[PDB]
Amino acid sequence: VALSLKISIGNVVKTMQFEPSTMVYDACRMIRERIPEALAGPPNDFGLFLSDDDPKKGIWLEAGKALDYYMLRNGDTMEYRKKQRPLKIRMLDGTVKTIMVDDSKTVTDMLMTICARIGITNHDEYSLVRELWLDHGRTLREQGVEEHETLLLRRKFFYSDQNVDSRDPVQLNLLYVQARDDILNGSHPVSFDKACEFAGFQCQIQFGPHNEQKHKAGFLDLKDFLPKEYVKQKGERKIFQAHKNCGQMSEIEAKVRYVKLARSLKTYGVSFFLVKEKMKGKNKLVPRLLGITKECVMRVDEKTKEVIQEWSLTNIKRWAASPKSFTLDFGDYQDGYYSVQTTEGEQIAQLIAGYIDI
Repeated sequence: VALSLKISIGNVVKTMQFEPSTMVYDACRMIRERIPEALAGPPNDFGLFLSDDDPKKGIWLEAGKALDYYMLRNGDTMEYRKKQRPLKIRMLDGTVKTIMVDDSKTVTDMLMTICARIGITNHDEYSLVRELWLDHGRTLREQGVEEHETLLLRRKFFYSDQNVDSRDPVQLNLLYVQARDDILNGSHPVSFDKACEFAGFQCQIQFGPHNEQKHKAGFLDLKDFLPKEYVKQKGERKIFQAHKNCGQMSEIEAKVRYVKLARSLKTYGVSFFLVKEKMKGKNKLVPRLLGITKECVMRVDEKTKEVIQEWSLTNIKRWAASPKSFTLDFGDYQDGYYSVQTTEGEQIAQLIAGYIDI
């Protein structure tokens, strides 16, 4: 009724007899009394390990369990193996530190050990991330992480303001979809540079961190990532440099950065109309974007989205629509009406009237 188990240590294999109820912690002691190789380091740096052809499936025995918890049988082998191994962690400043960690611990337990060595007490404001997602309640080993891999130390993201809250993913996703769709469909006009910035975050959100082997030329369908007017361009390299610049940023940080970026623009929350300006004495017309808000009218370059002129709504003296044009009269504020060619004049006139009313 004794269990006869082969103990492997280095190149030694010695069969020892154990009662099936022997606690692992006592079994380790027993081994340390009999094989000098077992004394290579302190007891807490070693344990018993059952290997598997799949390295992911080898398991460390728990000190406080009995051997028979593990269903051990006569002729099985247990390895008395060092738990401590060196793990490369990327710090926040980009440098890489090599820290001794216990292979039998969960990611969470290691992270606590890691933080304490570098002087961080709030270990739960951090997570570890892999270099090509880790459950922090499982071990690195069982998740297929190989010992030569570097992990990154990443601070959990928190941001909130009057507009967005990183703690409420549902609401955040509503605001992100709205801002993104308005940008993709041209409702919110943006420069090419800003479109490509937005699309970098979009890539981060849809694909995760940039992967140079997979996220290569011709990977994106640019019609899904840029306003139409920018598809006829070399946008992909610009988008991927923005994507890359996101590093290991979480999906929620990326959404928050997208929404804040959209709200920072002069053009955000403005109702836009695509109109044309007549050029005196010439046939050409010049496209322009005309924007209206509760506080102002803006004249915006159709290409660059620069605001080239702006007026307060309180400066309008009168305004007039016809079936082909729309005209603003600013009276003594400036010399000359602003008139534009458009078939949407009634609708512009109506938006203005509504704002002036209040």
